[PDB]
Amino acid sequence: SFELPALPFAKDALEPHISAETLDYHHGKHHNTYVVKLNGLIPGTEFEGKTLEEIIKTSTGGVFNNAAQIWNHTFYWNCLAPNAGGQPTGAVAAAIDAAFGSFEEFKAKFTDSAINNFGSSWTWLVKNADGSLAIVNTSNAATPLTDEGVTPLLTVDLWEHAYYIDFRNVRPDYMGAFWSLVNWSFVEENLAK
Amino acid sequence: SFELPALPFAKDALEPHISAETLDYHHGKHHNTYVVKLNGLIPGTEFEGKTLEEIIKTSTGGVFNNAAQIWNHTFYWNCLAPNAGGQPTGAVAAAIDAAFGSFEEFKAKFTDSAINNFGSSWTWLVKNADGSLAIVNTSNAATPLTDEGVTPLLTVDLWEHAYYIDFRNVRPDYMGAFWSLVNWSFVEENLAK
Ligand SMILES: [Fe+3]
Ligand SMILES: [Fe+3]
Repeated sequence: SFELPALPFAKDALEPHISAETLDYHHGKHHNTYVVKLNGLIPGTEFEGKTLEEIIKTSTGGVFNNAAQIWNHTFYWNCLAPNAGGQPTGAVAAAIDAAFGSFEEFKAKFTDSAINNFGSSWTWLVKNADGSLAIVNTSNAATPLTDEGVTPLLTVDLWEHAYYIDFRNVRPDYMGAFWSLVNWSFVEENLAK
Repeated sequence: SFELPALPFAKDALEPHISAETLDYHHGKHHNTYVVKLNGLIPGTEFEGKTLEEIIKTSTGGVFNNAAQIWNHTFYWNCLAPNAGGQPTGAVAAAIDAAFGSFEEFKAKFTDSAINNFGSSWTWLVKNADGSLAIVNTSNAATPLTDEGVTPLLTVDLWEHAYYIDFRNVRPDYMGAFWSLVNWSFVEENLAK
């Protein structure tokens, strides 16, 4: 009843930054497993007939883990794009200057927060209830979607499966790829939410 | 200042179950990186001069994360060996029969606990203060070393870096490799610590 949504780009569209092989595993195997695990947990529970987001916000344990990781991944994929990356323009550029001083400064901060996020984890740029920007790290399947008022804008997956095939142990090389792939269109869309 | 502990077997000793390449990264890079980071944190702190085990038992945050991972990996390599695996004999066998019913039952319980240990994590067989055996899961850098009177006997590393090169996303396949490599000699030594 939940689907694995198709990626928003072709399997070789992120080359030479993230390989077709990484997509095959990361979307086709990991992301898919969470959909299959969730679909099998919810029959005959209070989460039958709930939306994905409703489940994430009202569950704990295995249901939460699978449901949250489905959302986290689809959001991640939408943060990546061919012919993207580089510097933000528009409303996002100005938000980032207001909050962090410059793109370059925001970039160094986000990057440090990610490289140092311990274990399986996610680093986020979020919009707070009050409207200010923030960089937050979450562990495992946790997500700022469950913090009331907070709007995820951008994320990087730092689980090792996200980069091990292409970058082995080197997160700084993976972050170099991330920045080459950032879909500022999507971040801009989220800013208006 | 700590050093990277030497691997207890040659780089190709665990083939075809765990590759030399995996050992090159997991030992050469990851385990070493924990050493490098610990050494950088401890100068001019109360941890300077302390044994690794004292640091683990008395620290938190980054000092803990790195020190505990050093010990965790050292222990993990000692749990693997060429020409080992299969069924335990003698004292370990009898101890496992009494606590779990049979080796087969303990193996199923330990594999199930491992497969389902969410995120970066470790699965352990431990000896409690009163002499009884138990299976215990820990997340990230945590270790039964910090529970007083508890002696680790056997572990499997379930961080993705440990298996991603050889097994990608499939932990049950890695567990098959684990059981083929368990150094029961080392488990027996641990039963007397
Ligand atoms: Fe992922
Ligand atoms: Fe490891």
